[PDB]
Amino acid sequence: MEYKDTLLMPKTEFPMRGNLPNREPKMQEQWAEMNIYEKVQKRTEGRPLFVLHDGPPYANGDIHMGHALNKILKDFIVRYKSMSGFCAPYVPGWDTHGLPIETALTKNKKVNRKEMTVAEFRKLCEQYAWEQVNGQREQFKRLGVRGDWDNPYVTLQPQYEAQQIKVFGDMAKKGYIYKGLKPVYWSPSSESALAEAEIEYYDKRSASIYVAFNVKDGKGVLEQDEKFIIWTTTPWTMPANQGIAVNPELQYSVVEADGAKYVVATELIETVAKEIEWADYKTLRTVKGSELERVVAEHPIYKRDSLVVLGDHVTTDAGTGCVHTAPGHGEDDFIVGQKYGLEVLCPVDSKGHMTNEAPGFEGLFYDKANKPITDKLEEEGALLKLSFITHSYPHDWRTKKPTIFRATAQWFASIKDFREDLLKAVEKTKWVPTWGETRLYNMVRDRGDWCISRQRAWGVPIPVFYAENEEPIITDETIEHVSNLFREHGSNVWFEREAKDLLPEGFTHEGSPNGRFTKETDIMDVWFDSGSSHQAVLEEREDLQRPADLYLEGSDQYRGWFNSSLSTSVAVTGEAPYKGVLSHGFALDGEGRKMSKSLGNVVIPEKVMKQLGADILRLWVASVDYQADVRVSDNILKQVAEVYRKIRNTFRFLLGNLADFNPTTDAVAVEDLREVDRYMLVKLNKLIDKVKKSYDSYEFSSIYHAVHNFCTIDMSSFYLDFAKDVLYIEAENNVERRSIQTVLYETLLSLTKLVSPILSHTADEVWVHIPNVTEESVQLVDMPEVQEIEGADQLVEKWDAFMELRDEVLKALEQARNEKVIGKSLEAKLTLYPTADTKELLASISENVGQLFIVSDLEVAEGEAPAEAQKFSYASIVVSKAEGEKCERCWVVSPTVGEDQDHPTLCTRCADVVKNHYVQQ
Ligand SMILES: CC[C@H](C)[C@H](N)C(=O)NS(=O)(=O)NC[C@H]1O[C@@H](n2cnc3c(N)ncnc32)[C@H](O)[C@@H]1O
Ligand SMILES: CC[C@H](C)[C@H](N)C(=O)NS(=O)(=O)NC[C@H]1O[C@@H](n2cnc3c(N)ncnc32)[C@H](O)[C@@H]1O
Ligand SMILES: [Cl-]
Ligand SMILES: [Cl-]
Ligand SMILES: [Cl-]
Ligand SMILES: [Cl-]
Ligand SMILES: [Li+]
Ligand code: NA
Ligand code: NA
Ligand code: NA
Ligand SMILES: [Zn+2]
Repeated sequence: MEYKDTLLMPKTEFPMRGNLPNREPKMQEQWAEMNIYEKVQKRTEGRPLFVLHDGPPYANGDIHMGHALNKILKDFIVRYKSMSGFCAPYVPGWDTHGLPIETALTKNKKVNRKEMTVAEFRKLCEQYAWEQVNGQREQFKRLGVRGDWDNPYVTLQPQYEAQQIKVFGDMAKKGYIYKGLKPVYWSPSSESALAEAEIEYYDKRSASIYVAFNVKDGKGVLEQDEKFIIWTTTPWTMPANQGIAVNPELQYSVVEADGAKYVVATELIETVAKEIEWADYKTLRTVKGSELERVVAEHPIYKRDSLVVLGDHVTTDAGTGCVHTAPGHGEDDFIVGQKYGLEVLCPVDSKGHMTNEAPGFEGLFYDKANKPITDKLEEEGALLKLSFITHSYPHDWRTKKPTIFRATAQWFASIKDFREDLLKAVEKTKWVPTWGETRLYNMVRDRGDWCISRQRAWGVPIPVFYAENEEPIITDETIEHVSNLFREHGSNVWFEREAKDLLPEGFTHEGSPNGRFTKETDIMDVWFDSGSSHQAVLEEREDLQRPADLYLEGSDQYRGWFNSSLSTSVAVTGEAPYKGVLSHGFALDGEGRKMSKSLGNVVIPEKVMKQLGADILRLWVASVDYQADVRVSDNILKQVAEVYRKIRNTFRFLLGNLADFNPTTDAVAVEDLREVDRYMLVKLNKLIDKVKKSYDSYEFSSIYHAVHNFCTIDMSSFYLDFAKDVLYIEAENNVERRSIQTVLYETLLSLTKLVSPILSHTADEVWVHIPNVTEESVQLVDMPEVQEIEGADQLVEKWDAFMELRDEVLKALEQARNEKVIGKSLEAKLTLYPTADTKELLASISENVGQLFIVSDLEVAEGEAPAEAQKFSYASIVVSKAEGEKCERCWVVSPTVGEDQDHPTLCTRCADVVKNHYVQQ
């Protein structure tokens, strides 16, 4: 009214309190209406392509915080490359087959796969799949992820299944596919084989056994009174024993007497004495391990022949130098068993129950038969000691129940035949973090052959036929026919036709003169479905190319997608399907614990999406070291939300006091700018260069703090703080405020473009309040390009010292605020006693120091009288009262108030501004 003369923040069109949860959905509505993904893709249609191939998440259910972190990090890279001279097509995907879907339906929906036909259960899996891919798609959109959502890929599509058969066929033609009876992981709960990617390790309690094997034929080395000692944590494997293993040359065993003579490795005498609790024991003689070859022993229960074998797998670290060898339940046992032609015995069926191969324990679950086995061992007297240990044990990745080794006929990919090319691909790939290279390298050099056959329904069947010779039929014509047949009708055609209707129209094989063929029923590993994505997506789709330039998935994918995709591509191409890998850790609670509902620490993405919003989560992703494990909690997100509050206030302030400025022609030249403004221009360009470099190096934590530092202290507390009382009081065409707001315009234009990859809900919201809008959204322009500023280094040194000195002056003002006598900064007059260095810097100031320090008046003298006021290390300061008339407009205490007859209550500055008009008003 009479006290105020406007000159406030006009543009409140950007609200202060951020109600993103109710505003962001409307923001996404306009993005979908304009089809912004197609716009940026069309704009960069001729630019070089940077492909970030999306790892297909499972459709097991709704998204968790880990899903969001994956997509948000992908969105950061794609958005930056879209507006940095690259074409960045991003198509989502979904891994649809496998146990993650069957187990979800079986447990949650209480359906029984054995109460319905295979076709019916597969149809139910297909229904639940599309339900989840639709639900996950909308949840990703709410987060604010840009991509080809209307045209994604799923693993159940016939085109994908057709190409996956081609991938399998190409490897088979190379000779990398074979079938054999080998021990592999078995899940009795799922009644199927498994691989390491389908295995989770948990601590499990197992019974430790020290058992004795009697000697029948010592071959002139041992008498019948000696007995071998065996340590085993798997009692159920005893009925399958066919031999005993000992190290031939490196380890020499001895005979120990504790009332009876036992055979044990020499280096384990003390360790075996404390376990069996021997009282008095004496060594008889020493025998080299190789001398014990072909010694015949007896089974403690069945008294069958057990052949002592030589192998390098037996170690001193075990409980005894002799190891029970069961070729049907162990990798190393199978290898040595085949070396000596030992029988392969697997008395355990697919459901984990003992079969007729174990006479005294038939029908028992393997874990439930451990106690009866020990009881029979103790009845025979061969049991020495029984104990219990807890150790990490493999478990099914879906049923969470333990797995066992079973020797069964399975399909394998011969990794050993091209392991060298796999190692070369890892060495030629760029890994971020760096340890990822050694992570996958060692996983390959120590990997065995990959079991790819699964005894389940929901998946892609293995395209192998069998003739009357029972010879597997794999050839390019059969592979081509089934691939085209799958492309038309899908994988369902395999489960609804006999073999002769799935073959070429006139195919005949030598092994079956009658033309009577049969088909395979096992399906492929779900990791093979995802590992064929590069051939079916990067190669088949025209919008993408192979190899992709980056893979971005979690740390668990080194066993999974990173490994399987490399295996299929190097088998076919010989080269890696990716030029680089970016790895992110897992999401944890505030105390570094797994987010499980059991702990009650789950941070639901939808929970944060509605309580806080999307850009808050986007900042949180950029606020953490994703490359390692990340910890999240509601309190942490509130801190991130508070940071967004400071960012939002700075943007509102920048938009507000910039309203009365049109930079179309009111642009102040760089030479005409204030040296104070020129320093901010240098700082802005340094910020642009650092942010763009950080995007290239993928260091988002640097961007998060750099922007936070640039706004909280550098701009809002130092530069905008001065402009809070200078911009609007002066004339609206004054070169001072016009030049300052050219800097504000440059910051607003550049910062809005910089933040666009990380935050877009607020970036486009600010982009609306831009005087010069040549593109509909901020995502349609490129990132700002750094521009050199003349005399930058000299001004950086000068004004960084000036910033330091101002902070000390503010500290002196805050000391006066502690006194609260003046209780004001602008009204206070200053008498300064600077150091020669400080005095030289003040002399170099060509601007008004009074307005910079937001003080009424400043005088400089070498009084050198400290009194009791203050003295900074570079200047002595006195905060004095001016005692003049206070202006009613600028609030500056100035003696000039009253000199103007028309405005006796205004100073000369305010009186001149009020009286004079530039051209109008
Ligand atoms: C199937 C029953 C559960 C696993 C039960 N918690 C249980 O067995 N708990 S335990 O503490 O006995 N676990 C010991 C492990 O060793 C086996 N075991 C237990 N008692 C004996 C025994 N007397 N002789 C041989 N093996 C035995 C169990 O199968 C379990 O894996
Ligand atoms: C590339 C994806 C694989 C082929 C597989 N479908 C898969 O892992 N599917 S998933 O849906 O379970 N996971 C997809 C991505 O999410 C990561 N992830 C899973 N759980 C978490 C977690 N708790 N914290 C952080 N990231 C996590 C996976 O590593 C993968 O990148
Ligand atoms: Cl089941
Ligand atoms: Cl063992
Ligand atoms: Cl048929
Ligand atoms: Cl058939
Ligand atoms: Li707070
Ligand atoms: Na049913
Ligand atoms: Na079969
Ligand atoms: Na089957
Ligand atoms: Zn005034």
